[PDB]
Amino acid sequence: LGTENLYFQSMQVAFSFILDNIVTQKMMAVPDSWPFHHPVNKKFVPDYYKMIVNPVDLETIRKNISKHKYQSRESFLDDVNLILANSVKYNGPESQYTKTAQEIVNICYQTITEYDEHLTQLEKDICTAKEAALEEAEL
Ligand SMILES: CCOC(=O)Nc1cc(-c2ccc(C)c(NS(C)(=O)=O)c2)nn2c(C)nnc12
Repeated sequence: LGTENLYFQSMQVAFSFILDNIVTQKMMAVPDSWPFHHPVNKKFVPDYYKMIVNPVDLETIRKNISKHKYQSRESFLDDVNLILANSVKYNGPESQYTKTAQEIVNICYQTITEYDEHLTQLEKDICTAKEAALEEAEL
């Protein structure tokens, strides 16, 4: 009956959905983030792709997510971290581009963090319950 696939596919779907929501609801809502919503346009930044080796932006990350490219937390956080890392490399730490990439990276970390609080707590509750029941038939 392919339970095992269905369970994994199902986990994929919920994950992508979560990632898609952090991107559009979080990272794209940072004020002054417009420039991070799309790939850096050569016509307005002709040096960009001479200095930047692995470029990324929030729209390309949405596309990846829509195609289930990110199968772990770390794979996703690798592309997110490039947002800040490419801004420091191209602009340095003093720039508004760097201040804004920082806000964007920040809220993705805060959001994934608070999520995991919630999971690891639900999980501990599940284990209490499981202990409790086993403790009751013994009595
Ligand atoms: C100060 C000297 O440094 C830089 O030029 N910095 C950067 C400049 C721009 C940038 C400019 C102009 C426009 C119109 C856009 N929008 S688009 C259509 O290219 O997506 C983006 N992005 N950017 C990003 C990301 N990271 N750094 C920069």
